[PDB]
Amino acid sequence: MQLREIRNCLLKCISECSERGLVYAVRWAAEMLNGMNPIANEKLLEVEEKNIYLLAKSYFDCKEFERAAYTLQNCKSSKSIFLRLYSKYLAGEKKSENREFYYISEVLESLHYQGNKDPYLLYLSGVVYRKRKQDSKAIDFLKSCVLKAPFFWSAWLELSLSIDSLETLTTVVSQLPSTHIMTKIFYVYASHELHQVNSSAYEKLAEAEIIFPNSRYLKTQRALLTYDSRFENILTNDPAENLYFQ
Amino acid sequence: MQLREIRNCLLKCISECSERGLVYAVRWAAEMLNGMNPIANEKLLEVEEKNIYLLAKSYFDCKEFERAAYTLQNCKSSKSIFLRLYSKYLAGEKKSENREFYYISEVLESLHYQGNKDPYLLYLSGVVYRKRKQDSKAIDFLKSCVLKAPFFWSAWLELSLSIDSLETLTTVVSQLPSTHIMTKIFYVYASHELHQVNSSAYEKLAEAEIIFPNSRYLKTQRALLTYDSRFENILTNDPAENLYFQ
Ligand SMILES: [Hg+2]
Ligand SMILES: [Hg+2]
Ligand SMILES: [Hg+2]
Ligand SMILES: [Hg+2]
Ligand SMILES: [Hg+2]
Ligand SMILES: [Hg+2]
Repeated sequence: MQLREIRNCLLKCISECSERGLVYAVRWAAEMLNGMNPIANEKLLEVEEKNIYLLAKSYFDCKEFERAAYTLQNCKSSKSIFLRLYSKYLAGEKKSENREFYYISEVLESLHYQGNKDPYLLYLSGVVYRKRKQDSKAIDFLKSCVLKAPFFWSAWLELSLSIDSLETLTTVVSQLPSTHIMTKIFYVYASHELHQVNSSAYEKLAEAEIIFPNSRYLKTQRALLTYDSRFENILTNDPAENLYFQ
Repeated sequence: MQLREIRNCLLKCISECSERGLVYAVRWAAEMLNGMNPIANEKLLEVEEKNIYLLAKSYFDCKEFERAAYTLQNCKSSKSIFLRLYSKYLAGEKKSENREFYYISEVLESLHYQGNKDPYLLYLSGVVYRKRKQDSKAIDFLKSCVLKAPFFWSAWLELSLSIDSLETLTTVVSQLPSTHIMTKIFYVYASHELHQVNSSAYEKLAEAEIIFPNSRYLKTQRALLTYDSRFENILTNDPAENLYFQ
């Protein structure tokens, strides 16, 4: 066998196993790949860190969050840094069930000061500030995240949870591209989550259904807005499920 | 926005979020993708099922194994069938903590009779027969799996657990490509797992270390073979960790 053939076979294993949920085979292959003799700023850094990132993500997928974080201790790409902090955050929360929280906040603030604008890090800064009850800051980070990654649902959801009134909701929406379908979807979600649904929400929802006529998510939104106007029954689901928290 | 642009943006979200472990954003994007108007035998079937597979895998990654299985109820590619059965198997085991076990065995046997030779299904048949204590059958399926997918670690591990003597171990190894590095690695693992380590195991291990000199896995194997001849100390780790069961 050629070295490059072995590498390629391990890499194809990783892909086929991760697609099928076989996280232990992925972890083993990633360990072996990393054990071989070694063979714009961000993209280069991601290529350089690719093997070590694969190993850290395999641990993360086995729920080894401490080990994933430690694996990434030397890495510098924004992708690596995100997984490292998100690992630390989940490992701190596993153990709560958060000693790591202040640490994560400081790393994120240094990153901001340095001028990092990676949308996944901006999302974690958002989550951190919301949890510190710093809502104005949370909103400003999450808006910056969804401007860059408008199809990233979890940022829009955290944005909605950072917003405490329809007035604040209309202020934020006034700063987002009003034509963009995700802005429309967010508006519907956040109006319902605030329980302040007017006519515009129904209009926006009808627009989103033209593009996604059979979405389980939008069907739920429609059922919720229908209850708002006042087999499965949406009222008998856990509301955490209907709100997409679970 | 073009329809194809929206689709492409959702697909790029899925990739970037799944790489970072953001399973909830992936599930939302997969639901939306599947809600759009719709737009050798196996490869074709995988292309056809690709969207629905993405949705089922997103549920599987959120630990929604029943829902993943139900999502795949109409699918026919071997990849889809594997995830469906593996979901059912994990959902049956979650609930044990297995009503699904007999059902999975029957689907796998029909598949075998039909002449399916997908190595991931052959692995699940292996796991099923081993658990029925049908070791000869387990071995025959797992050998067929690793002949097709020799870098798939979990099949080699299940093969080792199906083997109860060095004599059976030497019978099986006599049927595998003796030159192939994974055969060598398996031999080392299975000899230690049997506690029947002779000189050949040390030889095979030394050969594997030429290619993977810094593998965490092989370092552990070396420490274990060293204990066999009789910072971290391998004797104080959980043996389930050292044996790669966890
Ligand atoms: Hg290969
Ligand atoms: Hg593989
Ligand atoms: Hg690194
Ligand atoms: Hg996009
Ligand atoms: Hg995205
Ligand atoms: Hg299907």
